[PDB]
Amino acid sequence: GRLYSGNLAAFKAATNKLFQLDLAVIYDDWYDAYTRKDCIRLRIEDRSGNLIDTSTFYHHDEDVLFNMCTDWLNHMYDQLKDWK
Amino acid sequence: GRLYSGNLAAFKAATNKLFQLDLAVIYDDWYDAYTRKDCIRLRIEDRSGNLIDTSTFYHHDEDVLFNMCTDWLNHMYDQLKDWK
Amino acid sequence: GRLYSGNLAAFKAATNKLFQLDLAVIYDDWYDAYTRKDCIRLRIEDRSGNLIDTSTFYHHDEDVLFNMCTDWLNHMYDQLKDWK
Amino acid sequence: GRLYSGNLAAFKAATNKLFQLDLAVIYDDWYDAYTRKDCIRLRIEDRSGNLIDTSTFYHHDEDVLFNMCTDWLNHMYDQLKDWK
Amino acid sequence: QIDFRKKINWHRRYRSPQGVKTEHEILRIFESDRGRIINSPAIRRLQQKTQVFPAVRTRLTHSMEVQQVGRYIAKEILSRLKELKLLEAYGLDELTGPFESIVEMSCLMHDIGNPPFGHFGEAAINDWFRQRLHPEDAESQPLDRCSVAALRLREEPLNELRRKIRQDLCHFEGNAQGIRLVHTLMRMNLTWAQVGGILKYTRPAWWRGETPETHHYLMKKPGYYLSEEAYIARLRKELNLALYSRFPLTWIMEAADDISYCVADLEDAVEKRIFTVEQLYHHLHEAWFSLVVENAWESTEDQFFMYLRVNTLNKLVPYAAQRFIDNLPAIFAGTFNHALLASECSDLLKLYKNVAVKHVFSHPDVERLELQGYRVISGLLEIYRPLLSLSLSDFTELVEKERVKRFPIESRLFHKLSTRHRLAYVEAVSKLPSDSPEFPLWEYYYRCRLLQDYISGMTDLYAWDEYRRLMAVE
Amino acid sequence: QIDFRKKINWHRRYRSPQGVKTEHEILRIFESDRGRIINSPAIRRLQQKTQVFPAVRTRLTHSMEVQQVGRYIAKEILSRLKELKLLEAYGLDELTGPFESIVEMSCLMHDIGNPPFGHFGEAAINDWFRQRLHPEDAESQPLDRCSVAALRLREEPLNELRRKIRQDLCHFEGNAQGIRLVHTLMRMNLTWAQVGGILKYTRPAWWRGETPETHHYLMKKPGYYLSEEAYIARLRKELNLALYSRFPLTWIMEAADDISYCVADLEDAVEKRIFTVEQLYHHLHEAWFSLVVENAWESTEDQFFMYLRVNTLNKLVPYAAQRFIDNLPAIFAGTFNHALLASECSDLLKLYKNVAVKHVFSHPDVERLELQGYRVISGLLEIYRPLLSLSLSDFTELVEKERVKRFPIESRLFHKLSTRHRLAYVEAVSKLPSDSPEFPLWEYYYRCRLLQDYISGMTDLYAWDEYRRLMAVE
Ligand SMILES: Nc1nc2c(ncn2[C@H]2C[C@H](O)[C@@H](COP(=O)(O)OP(=O)(O)OP(=O)(O)O)O2)c(=O)[nH]1
Ligand SMILES: Nc1nc2c(ncn2[C@H]2C[C@H](O)[C@@H](COP(=O)(O)OP(=O)(O)OP(=O)(O)O)O2)c(=O)[nH]1
Ligand SMILES: Nc1nc2c(ncn2[C@H]2C[C@H](O)[C@@H](COP(=O)(O)OP(=O)(O)OP(=O)(O)O)O2)c(=O)[nH]1
Ligand SMILES: Nc1nc2c(ncn2[C@H]2C[C@H](O)[C@@H](COP(=O)(O)OP(=O)(O)OP(=O)(O)O)O2)c(=O)[nH]1
Ligand SMILES: [Mg+2]
Ligand SMILES: [Mg+2]
Repeated sequence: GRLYSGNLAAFKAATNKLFQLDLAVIYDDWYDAYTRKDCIRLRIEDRSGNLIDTSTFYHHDEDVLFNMCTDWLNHMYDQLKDWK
Repeated sequence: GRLYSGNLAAFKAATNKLFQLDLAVIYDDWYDAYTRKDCIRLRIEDRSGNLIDTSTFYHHDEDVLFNMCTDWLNHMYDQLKDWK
Repeated sequence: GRLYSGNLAAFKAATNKLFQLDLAVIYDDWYDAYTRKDCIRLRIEDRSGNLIDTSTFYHHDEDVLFNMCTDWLNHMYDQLKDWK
Repeated sequence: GRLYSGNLAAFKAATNKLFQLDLAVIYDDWYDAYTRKDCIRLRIEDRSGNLIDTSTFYHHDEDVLFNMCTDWLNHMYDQLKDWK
Repeated sequence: QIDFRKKINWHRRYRSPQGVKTEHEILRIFESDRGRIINSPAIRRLQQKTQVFPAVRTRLTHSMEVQQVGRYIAKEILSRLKELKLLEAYGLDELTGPFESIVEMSCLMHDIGNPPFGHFGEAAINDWFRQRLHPEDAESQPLDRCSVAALRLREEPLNELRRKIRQDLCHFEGNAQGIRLVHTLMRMNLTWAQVGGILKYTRPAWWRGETPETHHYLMKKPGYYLSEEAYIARLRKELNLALYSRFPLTWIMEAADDISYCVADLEDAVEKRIFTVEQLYHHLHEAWFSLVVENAWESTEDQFFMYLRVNTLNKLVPYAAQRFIDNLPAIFAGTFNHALLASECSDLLKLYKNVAVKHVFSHPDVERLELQGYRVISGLLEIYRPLLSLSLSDFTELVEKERVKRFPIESRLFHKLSTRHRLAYVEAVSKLPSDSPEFPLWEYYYRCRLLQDYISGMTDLYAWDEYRRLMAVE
Repeated sequence: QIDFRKKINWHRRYRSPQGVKTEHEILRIFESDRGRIINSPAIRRLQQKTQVFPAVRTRLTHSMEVQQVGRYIAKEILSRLKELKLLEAYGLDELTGPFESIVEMSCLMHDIGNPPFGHFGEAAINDWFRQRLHPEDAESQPLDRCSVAALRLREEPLNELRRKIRQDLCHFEGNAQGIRLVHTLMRMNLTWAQVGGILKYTRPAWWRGETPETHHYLMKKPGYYLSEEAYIARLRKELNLALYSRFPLTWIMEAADDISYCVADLEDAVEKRIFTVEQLYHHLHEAWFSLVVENAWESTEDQFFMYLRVNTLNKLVPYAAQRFIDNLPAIFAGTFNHALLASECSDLLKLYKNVAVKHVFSHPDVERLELQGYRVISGLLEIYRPLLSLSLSDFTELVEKERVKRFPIESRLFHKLSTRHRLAYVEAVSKLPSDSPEFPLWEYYYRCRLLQDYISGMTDLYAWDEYRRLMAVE
């Protein structure tokens, strides 16, 4: 019922990989009212404090939720390395 | 605030001394309603179950109460060895 | 598969009971050749070394064997207290 | 009767010294049939797998045997640094 | 006429289900019994009790193997009756399911009453009491070394109860303690058929004299205590048993225990650096032998026993099934006077038993732990001696008020007894007539039982630690 | 068309039985599997592993409760199909017996691969390796922080194997280790159907990237290692499974584990002087609730959980059976993407989980033993570091001669590894082509696996003692 270590390692690796390109990621988590699922909001910003993108993910299983967070972070990373 | 060992030893010695003369002693203790003091009732009976005497003592200090019980037991013992 | 303590206690009690009447009991045990059962021989003698009686019991279970030994010893005891 | 640590250290140092010049050393040890002495064979080869030299040493004492191995390795090293 | 519907009783003692049921409801009733037994503290406690050596087997793992052997035997017996079309004449047509469950659960809880340290813990309880009551002096006309004034012989009607109480307290047995544990203390409220499967012997613990010749095997050890003379009468009335008779399925649980007796010990020794397989091979060969043990030789230790067990099972289980089927009327009547296992199959077991006795049960480490346990139990029985010297009024006041200024030491010893034991004592005492001359005798008997239950309800480690702590050593 | 005869396979891998069999022979085949599993050292070792608290439950007793829950669920499902006359169309007419046995044995050995200290022992193995190989640097074109010369990226065909080996070694999982334990090391030689019931997840441990949207639940954790890519293909061929699919019966074992998750912990806490029933009553009430928990209130601790468990079972098991029956085609295809347990029955479990998280899993004693185990495993992984720094020729000479005068320290570290692990390594290496450029890579992979197997095959106490002994403290 807990979160497997590999998923957490992948999440941290993605955050470091896209932070070493002069970006920043802010994280928040909470519990939904009636949807009965955990909620994670991520925001990717720059050094100057400007907000570049936001996303929100809903799921009642920790592993699936963190996998979605990691692959979304990877998609943002490679679409910001497509240009600039 | 507790009861000193010597008083308890004297009580037990008196009970054994007057029990070795073919008697028996029954004991009961309780707390008073509004007099704010502990209550001890003693009854001296014979082997045949006949009740010979009763007494009741009231006091809010354990040592004084047990001293009164012991000296009453000694008085009963020597007044039953005055005759019979 | 072992021998219960109560049976051993009964055996020892019987031996002491009938030894305190100026008798003696000698014991020997072995294993049978083909009958596949343990063998116990008891001999009851007197102080003067004269042999009074002998008996032999065969069984493959320890508890039953010791019960037979004990009840035989009791029978000998009370038939020697029938007279003399 | 054992092998002293200094001789082993010298052997390892010689192997590393002549391996850091793009060479390689292969080792094998056994016991002789009737000569009653230990046997050590060394082969010095290159990176490309070509065999450059071989040698074999016989002795019944470990320390002398390893000293001979070490000084032979040093001779090969400095005669391969004489040219090329 | 054999009919198993009159033996498999699914009623209970409290809040018993009544009416007419179907197969599904009976199966549901019998599954709840498994649910209760498996999640009980008594079964959990078995993982801290030593079998032989203090990846070695505890009492829980050994019971988990006896359970498998018994289940396999039961299934073989049931299969052999379908090939003869006798499952409809014998009434087992709609009761096959509970047949295995009763046997399996009886196999599991066949060792819940044994005291700490085993056989040497049972003697210590017996010896210590024999010097307090001296039953041997109550077998004839009144003479006396009894240390209790209310039990010395002086009044025949009271004399009979005196001698019964004096004899019963010196016969402690694990099998007799299991019934008390499952009925009075734990209060599991199991079905009659499940309780009947853990009653192995039928001799009352107060019995004095010679046993009848027709039951000299079923009477070799005590079966139940004097506090259950009313509970066993109802059990015999429910399960249709005569006096001094045994339940049928109990014969299977007895056989499964005998097969798994000395095969695991050898594996424990071989993995405790004692001897090697080669040595073991040599010991067995020089022991006698068929084609049961040779074929298992050809890692190595992990796959030698792993085939020797299968070889011995495939040749021993069918013999047990055949013996059960052949002697069916006598077993069903409950008067069969033998065990299922004078044949070649009985020699192979004696082989293992002899090897284990000669080379395993004589190691110095096993024998020392048998002298230490004797000492520990004897010492623990002597610390609580003050509780057995009080008077009836004093003990009553102590159990009622629970804060006594006259007994500073005894009031603290009494508070270390477990709660359930004290409730058992209170409930047992509250059912006796106060205006009766036999009240002190029963009160003393129940006090001694309470002490015995507390001593025997421990583990080998907790008792050892308490013994060191109460003697101001640790 | 659903047909369970094509799923219940009774063949083996070595010396498999061939031909046509009957019901009795199939039952005999499946009983031997139980006999092998129950008398195995891996199951025995479970009685020295801590569940939560170091009469508290070990891993063996918790598995013995999961087994009962799974058996009850299986019997309920089988009963519900007879009331609809579907046991002949679905092929389960003559296979009811093995249906329960497979589920029960899968429930028993669902925790044999977990390392010592649990979840905090699994991270320590993963972190220590991540600093040695750095898989994150092998996800793109060759750049490198790898500490092994034979695994750094430089040659695409070798690069793919390099990145696969580097990714696999940093994903250690207990479920993936169970298959390796039952197949390669222990060599139990079980039937295909029994092995298929312990394969819970289907993600290869070398998988990099994003999972398909149709399997995002069955891919959430690694399922098997790279050393079993040949054994799982044959398993899928025997049991008729597509790529990335699950065995049907595995859904039941997963549900039984979820029901028995946080009910036992609460009882352990209540018997470890943490809180009282009254407090527990209050915590639960303020938690939310039906008529499941209230009715159990009316000793006391021994008979509150004893009815709360029954209440929760009688309302949760039928829901699981109905969910299994309703979604039968998708489960049989192996592509169902949910678990059997958004309903009112799922809230009651979350209640217990929240209470346990808030009041039990935060006690100071539980958290310290999680910091100590991390330290111990990390320390033990560093003592055996010298074995991972040798060359291929040096390690080959060491494993062959077993008495080397050039490596006095490493030759003594190698002799402490268990024998079966060394035979596993020798057998794995002896099947590779020596004249191939990929030999060193596979040799290093198998050496790392050997070290991981040795570390994860211990108990919490043996590892702790060895850690203190090898550091010259004790
Ligand atoms: N010490 C501790 N134990 C926990 C915690 N959360 C859960 N547990 C316990 C309760 C469970 O019975 C036990 C095993 O469950 P886990 O959450 O570790 O996962 P499990 O192996 O059941 O999941 P799986 O199917 O393998 O993904 O761990 C926690 O935060 N701390
Ligand atoms: N362990 C324990 N300590 C107690 C108990 N009752 C009282 N105390 C503690 C509280 C007091 O601070 C401390 C000393 O008081 P005592 O009642 O022993 O008598 P104290 O010496 O004050 O009386 P004194 O003026 O000498 O007659 O004993 C008890 O039952 N057990
Ligand atoms: N330490 C030790 N253990 C023994 C000895 N003889 C047998 N055992 C072990 C092997 C058995 O698995 C275990 C229990 O068997 P017992 O002979 O104590 O009797 P058991 O309770 O099975 O018999 P029962 O049906 O109750 O009369 O004791 C011995 O001399 N010493
Ligand atoms: N623990 C251990 N002791 C060994 C070993 N080989 C020999 N010994 C013991 C047996 C000898 O009585 C003792 C001392 O002999 P050594 O081989 O250490 O050399 P020793 O000092 O006699 O030689 P030396 O004349 O000084 O070169 O060491 C070994 O491999 N391990
Ligand atoms: Mg047994
Ligand atoms: Mg589990």
